Amino acid sequence: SDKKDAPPLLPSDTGQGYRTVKAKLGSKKVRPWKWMPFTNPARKDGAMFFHWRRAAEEGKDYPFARFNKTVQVPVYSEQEYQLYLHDDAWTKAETDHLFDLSRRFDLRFVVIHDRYDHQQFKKRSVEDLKERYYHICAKLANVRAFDAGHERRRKEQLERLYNRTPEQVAEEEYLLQEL
Amino acid sequence: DQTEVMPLWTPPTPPQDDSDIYLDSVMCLM
Amino acid sequence: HQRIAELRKAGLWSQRRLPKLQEAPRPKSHWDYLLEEMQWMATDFAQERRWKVAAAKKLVRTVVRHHEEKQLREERGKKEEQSRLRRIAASTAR
Amino acid sequence: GDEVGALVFDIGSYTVRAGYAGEDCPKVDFPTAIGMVVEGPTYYIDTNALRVPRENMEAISPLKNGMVEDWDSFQAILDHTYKMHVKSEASLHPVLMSEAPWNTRAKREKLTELMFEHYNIPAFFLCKTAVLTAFANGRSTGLILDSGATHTTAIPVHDGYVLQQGIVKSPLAGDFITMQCRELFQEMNIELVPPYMIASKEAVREGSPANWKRKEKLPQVTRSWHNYMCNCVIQDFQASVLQVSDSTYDEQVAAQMPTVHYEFPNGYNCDFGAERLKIPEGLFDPSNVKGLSGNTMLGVSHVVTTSVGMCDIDIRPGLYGSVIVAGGNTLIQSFTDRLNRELSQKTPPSMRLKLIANNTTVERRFSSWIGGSILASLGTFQQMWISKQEYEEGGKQCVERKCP
Amino acid sequence: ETEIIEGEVVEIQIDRPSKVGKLTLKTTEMETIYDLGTKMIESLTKDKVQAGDVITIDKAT
Amino acid sequence: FEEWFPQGRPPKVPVREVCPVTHRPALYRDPVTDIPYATARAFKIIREAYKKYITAH
Amino acid sequence: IAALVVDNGSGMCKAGFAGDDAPRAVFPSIVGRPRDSYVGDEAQSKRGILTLKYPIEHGIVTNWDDMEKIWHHTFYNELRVAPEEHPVLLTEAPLNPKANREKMTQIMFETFNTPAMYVAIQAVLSLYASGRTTGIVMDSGDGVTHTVPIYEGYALPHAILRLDLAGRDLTDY
Amino acid sequence: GLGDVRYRYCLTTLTVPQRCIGFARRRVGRGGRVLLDRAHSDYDSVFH
Amino acid sequence: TQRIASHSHVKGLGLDESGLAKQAASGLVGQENAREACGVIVELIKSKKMAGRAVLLAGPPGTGKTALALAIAQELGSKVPFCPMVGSEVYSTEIKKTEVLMENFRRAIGLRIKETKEVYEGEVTELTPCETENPMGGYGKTISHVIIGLKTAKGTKQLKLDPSIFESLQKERVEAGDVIYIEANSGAVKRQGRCDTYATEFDLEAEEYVPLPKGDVHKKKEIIQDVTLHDLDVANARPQGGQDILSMMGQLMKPKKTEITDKLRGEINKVVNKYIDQGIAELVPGVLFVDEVHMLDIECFTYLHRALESSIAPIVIFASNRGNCVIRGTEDITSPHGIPLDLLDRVMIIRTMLYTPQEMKQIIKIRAQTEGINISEEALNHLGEIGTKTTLRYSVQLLTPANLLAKINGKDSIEKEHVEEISELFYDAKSSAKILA
Amino acid sequence: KASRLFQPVQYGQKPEGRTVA
Ligand SMILES: Nc1ncnc2c1ncn2[C@@H]1O[C@H](COP(=O)(O)OP(=O)(O)OP(=O)(O)O)[C@@H](O)[C@H]1O
Ligand SMILES: Nc1ncnc2c1ncn2[C@@H]1O[C@H](COP(=O)(O)OP(=O)(O)OP(O)(O)=S)[C@@H](O)[C@H]1O
Repeated sequence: SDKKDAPPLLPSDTGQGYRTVKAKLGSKKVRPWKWMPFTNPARKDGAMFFHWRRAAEEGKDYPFARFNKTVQVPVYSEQEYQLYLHDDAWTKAETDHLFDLSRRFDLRFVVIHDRYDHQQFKKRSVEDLKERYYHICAKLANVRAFDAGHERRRKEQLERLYNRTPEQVAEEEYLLQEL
Repeated sequence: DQTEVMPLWTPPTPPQDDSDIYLDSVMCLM
Repeated sequence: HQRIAELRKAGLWSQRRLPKLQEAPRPKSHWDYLLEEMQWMATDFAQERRWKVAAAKKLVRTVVRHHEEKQLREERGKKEEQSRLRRIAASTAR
Repeated sequence: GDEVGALVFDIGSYTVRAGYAGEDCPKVDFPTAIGMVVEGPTYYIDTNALRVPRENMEAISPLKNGMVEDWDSFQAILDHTYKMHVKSEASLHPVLMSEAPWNTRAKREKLTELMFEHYNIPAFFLCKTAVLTAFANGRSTGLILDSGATHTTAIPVHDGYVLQQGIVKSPLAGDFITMQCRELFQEMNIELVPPYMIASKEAVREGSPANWKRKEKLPQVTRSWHNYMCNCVIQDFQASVLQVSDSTYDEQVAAQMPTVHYEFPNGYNCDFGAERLKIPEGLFDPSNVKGLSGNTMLGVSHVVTTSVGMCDIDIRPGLYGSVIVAGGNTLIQSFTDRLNRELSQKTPPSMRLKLIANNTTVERRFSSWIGGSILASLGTFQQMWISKQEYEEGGKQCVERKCP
Repeated sequence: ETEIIEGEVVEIQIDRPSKVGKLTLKTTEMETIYDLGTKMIESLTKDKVQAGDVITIDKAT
Repeated sequence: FEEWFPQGRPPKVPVREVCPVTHRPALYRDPVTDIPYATARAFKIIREAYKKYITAH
Repeated sequence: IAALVVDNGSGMCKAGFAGDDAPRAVFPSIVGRPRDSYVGDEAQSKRGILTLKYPIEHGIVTNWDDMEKIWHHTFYNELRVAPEEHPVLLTEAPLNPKANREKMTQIMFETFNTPAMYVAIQAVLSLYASGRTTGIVMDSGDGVTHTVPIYEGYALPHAILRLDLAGRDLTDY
Repeated sequence: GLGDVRYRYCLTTLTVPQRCIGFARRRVGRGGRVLLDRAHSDYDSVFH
Repeated sequence: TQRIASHSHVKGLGLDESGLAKQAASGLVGQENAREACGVIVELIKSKKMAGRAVLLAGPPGTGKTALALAIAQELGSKVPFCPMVGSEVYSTEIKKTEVLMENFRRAIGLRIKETKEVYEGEVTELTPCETENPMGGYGKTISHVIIGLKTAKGTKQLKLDPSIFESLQKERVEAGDVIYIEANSGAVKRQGRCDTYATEFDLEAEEYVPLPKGDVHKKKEIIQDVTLHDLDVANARPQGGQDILSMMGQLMKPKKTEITDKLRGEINKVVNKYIDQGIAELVPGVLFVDEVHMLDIECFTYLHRALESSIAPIVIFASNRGNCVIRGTEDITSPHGIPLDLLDRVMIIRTMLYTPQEMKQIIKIRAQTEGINISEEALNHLGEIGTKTTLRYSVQLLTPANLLAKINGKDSIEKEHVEEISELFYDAKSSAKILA
Repeated sequence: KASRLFQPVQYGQKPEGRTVA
């Protein structure tokens, strides 16, 4: 945002005094703007909203539709789960719930786990979901044809380092640099 | 020098094709 | 020495490195773009508020300046008229 | 061009903020309370109809800590908002309402039902107040400390989504300080003349009991209404007098620092010394307080530590780089710096910890609404709104399918 | 490079007021009217420039 | 005093004139119809327009 | 040349040139639809054949065709000036919706072809007339009363209070 | 420094108000208007 | 682009930091003893301490005497005045030989004048007098200051001047919007013109509209100009005098060269000494190169006796290839280098030696590289043999005709046949003299 | 005046001598 500094500088035409630009403005006229209804092609349901546009671009298209990209999701209903997307600890219900939720939260694993329903299904950590998603993607790749454990070691190493009591933090960090 | 166009900070540009990237939420990778 | 041993045993599983960095990639999407458009628009909002506060300050203070200069100009005009009549009187008496 | 005819409603615990998308500040800010009279809600709405004394009129709040307590009174609040402050019939304007993350999902469903069915707005959306407060500052990785009159809470947000289970709730809020100053009034015997009777200002020097007269025309007022107005008076007192120590409260320092002066509505005036520094320490350490001092009470620094800890380290470093303080209670003088030192002690400074600067009344209260204004005009966000034709099934299924 | 002005002079009008005057220059395709400063007025009156003669004016000098 | 200190009289920056035909910066001024112009094509167009205007009026 | 200062009251329209000490043209903001269209100066005289509408209620423009006609009258009759040759300064009640300001800009630039425009809050302009850096403005206008706090010339929108009685309903009482 | 990637303010000089404004970076606000932001750098006095 | 002269390869003396000459370096080959002596002389010049010291470069023609002198010039750089002169230059129809010699002496003494100008520049925003009831009594209209607002592109500053500046403010046609310069010290207003912002394309007056001053209001910093003592002598001997009868009459008469008196030169010396004492000036004495010094006559050498003994003299390098020659101006007085023995007494003689075949080959290769000529080794050997037969200059000069012949032949190299053909087309002094006899 | 003859051009349209009647 800012750090409490001078105000922004904005474009202006009527610097000087509209005696300079009297001619440059009088000789031209504006393109007629209109409040026009539009429907974004990115909308699965064809709802319509208003906004200001030039009345020569009316109803053309919504430039932000190109931001509507989505990441893929695997598919299985009756037999692909048993044949290819096999599992022995996760039910079809839990896998489908996790997959729909991952689409909800666009494979943002942390908030995915945050939502992961702990009372419709048994508890588990983020890296379990991450590695299971990797496994399902690998299986899909095979039919359609770095290490989670070290990440757990990560979480525990950071937890130990930070939970370290302040005096030990200072002493060890001294010991850290001395050698 | 910095020999640049002091580039813009525009609104996020619309993608012609994917560019798989995301910052480290921890902002501490090393 | 004692530091060396303490770090060696601790460094086995507890110090001097975060073990490895994961290498999985991630394609860009719609929500990340919306959050970036967010960041840009919030910057715009804050900067616009800053510009408007500074502009209101400068404009109101220039208007106050206009009023003060105007009042000083009227006072100076009255004083100058008094002194001009006094100088005409001086020129005639002289 | 990214804007639509969007209205951003941000109903917190104290005041309702209604304004148009793209607006720098909320258009209107009038209190959550609302008047009542015998027959349904025969009524009185904003700071102009809620203050004139009346024959046995009673004041209630359709809200409580942000969750709706009476949907009919909420509906009439909204009706008056649209009728006068925004003075545009609601049938055309997309709306996005802010709800506290801990507000029930069923209440979100019922809110959507009321909105769409009755008011027949053509679009809708929901996004949490903490989410919007972090929205205002442009930060994906943020930690929010919201503290209004009725509740104080700390909530982290990453990727713009709340860590829904990472919610910390602490009644140590504006009402906590208000009760503390109330017992202060009682202990040193302030007689709280309500401003609405006083008609003379025979003021007196320091400490003396000021003289005054009550207007003969005054009719009887229900106790709830008088309670509300004197509560507003003591809220003004909270704003004016209260100050927070930089470090842990000390008696000798608190006495040494120069006292401050406050005058009451009737002309009674008094000077405060160490008590004003002591009071916010009650928020920062509930133990010293009377009654509301059990170990169950959780202070600000403990609240932030608890909220930060409950989430794993994949985002905790992000929380380190930005601590965002919003809501009313954060405006107590020198509260933010005290919180900053408090966290610098509680949270190991070993890694990168920054605050995020935001001071003025506009920036703290309305940062919840400012984020909503930022979203509503956002170009990509226009696809997200719940349309009426969508609503036909969305109010039930997609009010959750869409708005996390 | 010189950047001169050439044209047949159509008019030089009363400069009596610090003197200010107009000069009308003419090509086969264009004619324009020039507002004369003191130096240019002195130069024009010193050369006795008259209606219906072809001059060239060096803009730099 | 006024003879020696006329002072005041703000300079009044001129108008950046434009050519009606090509909307280019003006560098000529037609003695008849002091409309400014920039090209010879603009000059003949301006003179035709003046002829039509005076015919109409 | 000069800037046109058109102040759109709630029943009283004031117009003039920037730098003038007083609004030269003052005419009631009346518009009448026969039982052509006429504005206050002539409308107030033509009542017998006319039905009188007000385009501004409580300082907020009611409908835009009548206000269009009010501005047309202002310029072409009262001021006789060409809108295409003068910058226009418009004043609108505090708490005017965004759509109303946008429509005002649209009407000016499109229909009246003004070169330069500005919309300023009436209360802040009254403060400018007073000549104080910070202040609270009590403006009991023609159709509504507004209490506007101003700090460093910046109107604080949250604190602005509207009370819906003023000269007109006072005359009714 | 900490190497933040977004706060790329830089020395800049305008043309019409031809002076070194100091640390300023360019941005597009609403409506496609290019705005220069600024810092109140402690170098502010050096730019005389 | 640049044209290749006979000495365009000579870039320096080619000495190592110890003062020893490399076999070949910076365009010079061989002649090591002479290059080392020239390095000593370069250090003498750089010391700026000794006045009127003379060195004679003596040797057969083509032994690098002028090459060494121009190498000295390159070593001293462009900041040190190097005045080259031929002995034939002293025979002017306008001034005596002594005057020519002394003028050339004064051209080798350089002067760096550093003057710091302080000016207040800008466009006049306001000219307002500050009125006061100040005077020592008096019922008049009194002003104690004149407010001038100067606007540059950087900013605006309000200057408060002595009230006496009002006279020059209207003596100059200074109004608001005019571009002006107010000498910080002189306090003289000076209207450059009008600001170019107030300049329509329909305005015919020119040399009136000047661009708005860039930068700050308060700046003109230091102007540094390098002159010779002869420039000051000439300037002060005949004033420009373009204002009055002097103008028309003097310009109408031809400006002949005059015999400047020692009085003028002494006064110039005094003025330059005072300038140096004030720190406005720096003295950079240079070197005078008299080539073909044997062309000077006995009177010139006798004058050089006195000119070389003055404390103000430069360092003089004499070149002479004469073996044992009658001194010009004498009928039968032979002295070694055509120079009187009493002038050789106050000279230090650097002797240049004939080049061995290998040194000639190196010089020819250096010259070929300088002229952008690719030469085969066989052609280089044959050209070195030609130079051994005829002379170094002759072989050096066949390079460009032979390169042109190779270009005409489609080649980009000089081969033996091309140099043989050029040798047959052009003759040297020896072969031509054989033909004449 | 320039606009008494001729006719203003909409921004983006190339200037051509459109003339009022
Ligand atoms: N100067 C002040 N400093 C601190 N608190 C103040 C001040 N003035 C008023 N307050 C009180 O602080 C609270 C203002 O915040 P408010 O209750 O409006 O927050 P909110 O944005 O609705 O959030 P929340 O969901 O926490 O209620 C009210 O209790 C108000 O009485
Ligand atoms: N030692 C050298 N190294 C390189 N080039 C040289 C050397 N000596 C002479 N030359 C060059 O060879 C050519 C002949 O030398 P010159 O200097 O012209 O003869 P000179 O001796 O100076 O003439 P005089 O008789 O002394 S006036 C010139 O192009 C010189 O630059």
